[PDB]
Amino acid sequence: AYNGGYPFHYVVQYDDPNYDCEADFEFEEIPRDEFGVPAHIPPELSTQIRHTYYVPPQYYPFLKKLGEDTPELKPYTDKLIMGDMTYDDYEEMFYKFAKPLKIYRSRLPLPYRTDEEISQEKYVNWCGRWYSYRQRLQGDYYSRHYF
Amino acid sequence: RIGGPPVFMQFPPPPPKEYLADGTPKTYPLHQPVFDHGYTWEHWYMTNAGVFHTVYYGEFAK
Amino acid sequence: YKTENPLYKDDEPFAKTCHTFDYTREGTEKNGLGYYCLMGLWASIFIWDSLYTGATMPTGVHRYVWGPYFPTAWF
Amino acid sequence: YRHWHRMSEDDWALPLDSMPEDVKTLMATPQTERGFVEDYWYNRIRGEATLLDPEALPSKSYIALARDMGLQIVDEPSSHMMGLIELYEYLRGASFVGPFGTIENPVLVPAVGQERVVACTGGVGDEEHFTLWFRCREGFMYRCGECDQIFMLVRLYYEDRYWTQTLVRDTFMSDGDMFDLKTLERVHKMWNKDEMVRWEVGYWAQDYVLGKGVLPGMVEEHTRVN
Amino acid sequence: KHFFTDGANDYVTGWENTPPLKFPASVMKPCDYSMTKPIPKHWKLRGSGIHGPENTDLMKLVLWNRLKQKRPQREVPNINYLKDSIRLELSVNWWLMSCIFLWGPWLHWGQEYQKVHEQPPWAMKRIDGLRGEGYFTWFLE
Amino acid sequence: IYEGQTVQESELIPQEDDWVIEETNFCLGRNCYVRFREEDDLARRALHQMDSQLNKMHTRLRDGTVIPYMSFHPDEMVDRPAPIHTFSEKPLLKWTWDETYEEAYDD
Amino acid sequence: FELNINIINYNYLGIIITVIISIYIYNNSNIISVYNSNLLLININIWMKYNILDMLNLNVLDYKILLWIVVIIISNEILLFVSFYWIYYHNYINYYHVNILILNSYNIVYNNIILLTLLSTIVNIKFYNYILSYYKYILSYLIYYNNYMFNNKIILEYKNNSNYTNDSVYMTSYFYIILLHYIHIYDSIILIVVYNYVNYKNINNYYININIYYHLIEVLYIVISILLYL
Amino acid sequence: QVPDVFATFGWERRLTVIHHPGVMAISKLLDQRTVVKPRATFNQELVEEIGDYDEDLQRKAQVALDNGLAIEWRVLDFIDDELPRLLAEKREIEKAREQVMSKAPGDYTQPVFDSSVVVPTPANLGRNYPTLNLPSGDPTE
Amino acid sequence: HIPHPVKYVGPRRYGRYVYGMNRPPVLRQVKDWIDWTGWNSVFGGFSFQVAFGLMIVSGVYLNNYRATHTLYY
Ligand SMILES: CCCCCCCCCCCCCCCCCC(=O)OC[C@H](COP(=O)([O-])OCC(O)COP(=O)([O-])OC[C@@H](COC(=O)CCCCCCCCCCCCCCCCC)OC(=O)CCCCCCCCCCCCCCCCC)OC(=O)CCCCCCCCCCCCCCCCC
Ligand SMILES: CCCCCCCCCCCCCCCCCC(=O)OC[C@H](COP(=O)([O-])OCC(O)COP(=O)([O-])OC[C@@H](COC(=O)CCCCCCCCCCCCCCCCC)OC(=O)CCCCCCCCCCCCCCCCC)OC(=O)CCCCCCCCCCCCCCCCC
Ligand SMILES: CCCCCCCCCCCCCCCCCC(=O)OC[C@H](COP(=O)([O-])OCC(O)COP(=O)([O-])OC[C@@H](COC(=O)CCCCCCCCCCCCCCCCC)OC(=O)CCCCCCCCCCCCCCCCC)OC(=O)CCCCCCCCCCCCCCCCC
Ligand SMILES: CCCCCCCC/C=C/CCCCCCCC(=O)OC[C@H](COP(=O)(O)OCCN)OC(=O)CCCCCCC/C=C/CCCCCCCC
Ligand SMILES: CCCCCCCC/C=C/CCCCCCCC(=O)OC[C@H](COP(=O)(O)OCCN)OC(=O)CCCCCCC/C=C/CCCCCCCC
Ligand SMILES: CCCCCCCC/C=C/CCCCCCCC(=O)OC[C@H](COP(=O)(O)OCCN)OC(=O)CCCCCCC/C=C/CCCCCCCC
Ligand SMILES: CCCCCCCCCCCCCCCC(=O)OC[C@H](COP(=O)(O)O)OC(=O)CCCCCCCCCCCCCCC
Ligand SMILES: [Zn+2]
Repeated sequence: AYNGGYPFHYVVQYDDPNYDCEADFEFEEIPRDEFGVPAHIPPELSTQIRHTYYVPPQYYPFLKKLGEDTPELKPYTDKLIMGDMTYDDYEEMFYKFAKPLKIYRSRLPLPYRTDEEISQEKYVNWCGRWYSYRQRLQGDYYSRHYF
Repeated sequence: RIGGPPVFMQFPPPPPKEYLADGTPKTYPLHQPVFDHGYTWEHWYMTNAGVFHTVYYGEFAK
Repeated sequence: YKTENPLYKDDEPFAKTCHTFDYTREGTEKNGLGYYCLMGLWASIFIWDSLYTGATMPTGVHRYVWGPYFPTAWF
Repeated sequence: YRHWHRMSEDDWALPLDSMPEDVKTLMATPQTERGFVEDYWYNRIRGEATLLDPEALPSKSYIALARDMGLQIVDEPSSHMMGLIELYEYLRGASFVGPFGTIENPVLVPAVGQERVVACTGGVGDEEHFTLWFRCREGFMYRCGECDQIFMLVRLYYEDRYWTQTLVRDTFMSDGDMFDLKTLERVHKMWNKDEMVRWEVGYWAQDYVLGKGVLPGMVEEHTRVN
Repeated sequence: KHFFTDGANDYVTGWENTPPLKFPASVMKPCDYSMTKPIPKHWKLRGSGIHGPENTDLMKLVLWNRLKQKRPQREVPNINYLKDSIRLELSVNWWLMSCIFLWGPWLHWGQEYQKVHEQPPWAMKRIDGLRGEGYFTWFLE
Repeated sequence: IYEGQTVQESELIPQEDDWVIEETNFCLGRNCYVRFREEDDLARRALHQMDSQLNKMHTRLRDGTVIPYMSFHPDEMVDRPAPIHTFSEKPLLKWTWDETYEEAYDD
Repeated sequence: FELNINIINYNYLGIIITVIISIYIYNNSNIISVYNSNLLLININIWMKYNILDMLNLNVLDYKILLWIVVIIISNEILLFVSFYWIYYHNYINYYHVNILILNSYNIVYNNIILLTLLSTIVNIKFYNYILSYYKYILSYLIYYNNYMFNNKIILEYKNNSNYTNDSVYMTSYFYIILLHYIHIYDSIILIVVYNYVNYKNINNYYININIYYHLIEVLYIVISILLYL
Repeated sequence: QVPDVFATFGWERRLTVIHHPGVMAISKLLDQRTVVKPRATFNQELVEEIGDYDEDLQRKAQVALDNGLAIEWRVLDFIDDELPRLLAEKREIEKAREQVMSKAPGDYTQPVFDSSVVVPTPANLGRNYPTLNLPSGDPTE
Repeated sequence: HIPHPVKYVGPRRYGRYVYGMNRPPVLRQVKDWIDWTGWNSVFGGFSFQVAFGLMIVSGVYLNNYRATHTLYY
């Protein structure tokens, strides 16, 4: 939904190991995408094709362990083991387990105030309310007088 | 951004103070003259110092 | 499995939030019948002014089947 | 954040040419002594060595696994510092709106220096008043003269330094057992054999450990024209 | 669209105020806590309470707006979007076609008629003895 | 229009019968032209000027809180005379709303 | 952290450019003016170099600031043409009955409209390629051919016209309005000669500026064509 | 117990969030593009559309569909030769999935399968496929 | 902006080009192309010239022919 669907960064693959898109001026090589789709297969067709991530089977015991320790993570790990995890499924897993940072007010050092001053907090609030009461009434009084 | 212009930097300490050979501190030009005349009046004016404060600003004849 | 060609999918809706964008009741998406009526009138006035040059200088003789205070006379 | 520009290519990964050529010393350097580039490759070499050894992952604890990948375990102190960093960064290009400040819960005004200019706009609705600007200096509980809103300055300071992501990592992360170069070699042979190099960082890293330009094709890899 | 707008056509940074509709609400949701139920009195404020990354939805919005910038494939838009992107280009091209195949023929015809009859075919012939082509746009006379 | 903060009757009830509005002086003091010392060089006169800023002054109330120098506009918030670089850290304009989110609280 | 803006402390092009301007007034030979104009072109290029180097700051608002500046400049160009149209139409009551030959409505208008429309189509294709991260070498040379024909046609028209600036206010306004459009066409040559492919693509203010400017010139000619030729 | 970790993104401008250590491990694992590979699964309708753009791929894609293979595109270009291995690979992967899924919780022993036919794995790292982007026909025929 | 579906209802693919076999009639192809790329650009682009052309060429009857037959003197 940004930049007309063109990602800012994406992977491109080449079949010839010694290929350089800047040095060579040949006209036979066809670049591939991150999933390996050749460039002459349009995206409206390739995006419909279902691509899933395949990890070596030696990773299955590890993926099983992750699911058991975190049951909410199990359905995503199962998809990965069974070769049913697409890129979208991976993204859902990634953002589901992202948490925000916590700020603790109890750790903030406070400006210095003596014990006697801390006991006068109610008094100062009381004075502030009376100032506002006097302020609001005077506005009506002055408005009538000067106008 | 790492390496960008810092949002805050502490001032380095000022350069060493200079003393004359006899030990008197060295003075520097100062455009705050003490005018010579017989007037000694002092006028004070209550001045706005924000919205909730004032300052008693004084003007001295000298 | 079954898939939909992205080219022929429908436009995504605006998100429903505290700040929701809505153009449905504005009626500014396309020119309406009133605009095309204005175009029709402009064509008619253009043709009419050229065809009938004396229309702007009408005759003053007034003849009414039911007089001048009858509705058909007014128009 | 909204005020940041596009991600660069380096924001994702660094080119292998930036790998330090003295890998043997890199893997022995303490974290506090590693620079940004050195720290990046220490974590990537050590992190990918553990991840590319499937048979050992299930028996590795999350604490050890996080250490190998270079991820910092969160605790209340580190979480507090990181949280205030992000809040400071967010406020660089975002509005400052929150609950009304009181003595129990003063408005927090993050700052790096000893002072930051703040404005009070009062409460909500009718209680909102004209902007009243004041200089919020450390060590004073500021009280708006009009609405009596309480402000306080929070300084991102620690031991002659201001809080940063790297500073938090160095202060709280503890270096574990020294990385063993045998693991690098063992994983290297696992994924790199007979001209197939599926573990390329290790291939370069192993080549640097053996000197430079020892493994097949590395001399041609390091020869450049300009 | 050609012109850059921070709100809608933000192609310089790609920032989007809301996440994609693909994600389930549990995974990611628009940053809206206007409907939060009243806080119990016994709860105590731990965080700042300031609008910012401490809120989960805003943190995920910032994270996604940075990590969406790398994707394996294109996110193909529908033909309606593609039409709108080059609306001016296509219309200018059709305007060129109209000039060549509509305006050109009748403009050529008028000049040929003017040659023979001294005035364009869409003009009243004069009887006042003045010579020359005369006006072209008759309705502006 | 703004007419001050709203006040409820209960908020005006004192906890003692002898309470009266505090008589704290909000006149910051007596001032004049900043008077430098001839012995101070350019660097130390700069320190002198930075220590004479009225906008860094405040009045401490009886509960330890301070009411600072305040102004309608931020023009009065920079050091006087204005330094070359003024707002190194972006001044924060604090807005207030009734919205809240659960993550900020703990039970 | 870092400051929101990387301040620019000093600059010396302003003095040079201002002095270059003064040299125009204090010349004793028109040859100095020709060489002075080259200096102005050089120093303006240096100023454009500073704008490109500012990309290193990675400031998101830089693109927006320059874009809105161009919008203001475009408005000033439009209002300048409005004044010429104002001048032309003020004396409208004195036109069409004086013994001068006004321009034909068949030849010049049609080919110029066709020619300038092709110019728009070329620039549109450039924009489309810029959207697709793609380049076509031939496009620039089509613009040069287009500009060559426009120069060749306008030069002949002025030389073969049988009426002069001093003949009537009508002729003065015709020549002046056409020259003002030409100058804006020449300014387009100044801009388009450097068109290249840059790999940072849609964060380059030059592409959007060129598309807007070329469109403005062409639409202005439509107004001119209706006023003078048709 | 799963500790929470800090996850940072970006090089010069760094954004930090709290994340799941296991998820991050998976995330970095999927970044090993040479080890973890995306594979394509086809359906009959999509295979037919491929022919509109590459006739040879359509025939090779049809073979993959007929055998229900999840196949990498590079391998697909050699499906004529790799088919016997790909069928063997499919069986071994299915065996491993069944064993690990069926194992009781807390049992993290490695599955028993023939890794020599599964690519990429330490037992078999794959073949050095030559590029097929060369012409064979003579234009004048 | 009001979200709305894609109005194109013609064929989405003709198949691989094989020496121009099994393809629709040319006129049908032109209609499909304009449907695919949008009739709104066609109408907008042609509107200005059609309006100007009709107004000018209508004078052949409105201004020339009618005037000769309609002059009361
Ligand atoms: C009869 C037959 C003959 C006819 C002849 C006609 C002659 C016409 C001559 C025109 C000359 C060319 C001018 C335009 C050149 C560029 C063309 C171009 O690129 O177009 C395609 C392109 C389409 O954009 P897009 O984003 O792809 O849009 C996609 C969709 O179209 C959908 O887009 P969207 O709707 O989603 O919106 C996005 C887009 C939509 O915008 C556009 O696309 C703009 C299209 C404009 C085309 C021109 C049409 C004519 C406009 C007439 C305006 C008259 C103004 C009032 C005059 C009063 C006189 C008394 O927004 C922008 O691009 C924003 C641009 C910035 C606008 C800045 C405006 C500043 C002035 C504001 C008014 C000031 C007065 C206030 C008074 C009240 C005070 C209380 O347009 C642009 O991108 C151009 C923007 C940059 C140039 C803007 C120039 C502004 C000049 C302001 C002058 C103000 C003067 C005020 C004082 C006057 C009295 C003293
Ligand atoms: C018994 C007796 C019977 C008697 C029977 C008599 C029969 C009589 C029949 C009369 C028929 C009358 C019909 C009236 C009703 C009409 C209904 C209708 O359809 O109206 C709407 C219809 C079309 O309006 P629409 O529906 O809104 O259009 C739909 C669009 O698709 C909307 O979609 P869109 O907005 O997406 O459209 C595309 C748009 C999308 O926009 C964008 O992409 C965004 C950007 C837009 C801003 C662009 C900024 C600038 C762009 C820069 C590029 C410039 C390139 C060119 C450069 C040139 C350089 C030289 O972009 C553009 O369109 C603009 C860009 C394309 C190139 C622009 C070229 C320059 C235009 C300005 C100059 C025009 C004057 C030129 C003059 C010649 C040359 C000097 O309006 C008309 O056709 C006008 C009505 C004309 C009425 C004439 C009446 C008088 C003539 C009568 C003739 C017959 C009389 C015969 C004698 C009879 C005696 C009895
Ligand atoms: C048996 C042979 C029969 C031949 C019949 C005649 C055919 C002549 C066709 C000429 C078309 C020229 C169009 C000019 C516009 C620009 C074209 C363009 O974009 O080129 C890109 C093209 C490649 O650009 P790129 O950036 O590498 O690739 C961009 C794309 O990605 C990839 O670009 P692309 O590949 O898509 O390009 C598509 C196409 C796009 O353009 C078109 O398709 C437009 C087609 C318009 C047809 C015009 C025909 C004119 C004929 C009039 C004859 C009148 C006779 C009157 C008799 C009167 C009797 C009283 O562009 C071209 O193919 C341009 C022509 C390439 C030839 C280059 C080699 C030098 C000239 C060789 C001429 C040989 C003539 C032999 C005649 C033999 C007769 C038996 O540019 C070049 O090749 C470099 C510049 C040279 C191109 C223009 C050459 C002009 C030659 C004119 C020959 C006719 C003269 C007639 C004089 C009559 C006097 C009375
Ligand atoms: C079974 C029923 C079949 C019916 C078939 C009907 C066929 C009708 C064919 C009509 C052909 C009309 C051709 C008109 C061409 C005029 C060309 C012309 O004037 O060229 C000159 C002019 C430039 O000359 P200048 O000297 O510069 O003067 C103008 C500017 N100063 O150039 C142009 O006009 C170029 C544009 C060419 C327009 C071509 C129009 C072709 C129209 C074809 C219509 C076909 C209809 C078929 C209907 C089939 C129904 C079953
Ligand atoms: C007499 C009438 C007027 C003619 C006389 C000379 C007037 C000179 C006034 C020139 C004003 C220039 C204002 C420019 C404002 C816009 C600048 C701008 O956007 O430039 C950047 C933009 C894109 O750069 P990026 O690095 O991608 O991004 C930038 C950072 N985001 O770059 C460009 O626009 C490239 C410009 C290249 C061409 C430069 C040509 C300079 C021409 C100067 C003409 C001087 C002629 C003097 C003649 C004197 C005698 C008559
Ligand atoms: C449908 C598309 C076209 C729309 C056209 C809109 C036109 C808007 C005009 C705005 C300005 C109106 C000014 C008031 C009208 C006055 C006309 C008038 O009196 O004309 C004669 C008078 C001269 O008479 P005297 O001084 O008494 O004696 C002269 C003896 N030699 O002329 C003037 O003063 C008028 C000059 C101003 C009009 C021309 C220039 C201004 C118009 C610029 C238009 C620019 C393009 C269109 C912009 C709007 C686009 C949406
Ligand atoms: C600064 C100068 C600018 C240039 C000068 C402009 C001056 C005029 C500007 C007008 C506004 C232009 C935009 C109009 C948009 C539009 O069409 O707007 C279309 C709208 C209808 O809107 P929708 O159809 O979109 O809902 O039409 C109207 O509201 C009015 C026009 C409809 C027809 C009116 C009929 C008039 C009848 C007159 C008497 C006829 C007698 C006949 C006897 C037989
Ligand atoms: Zn306040």
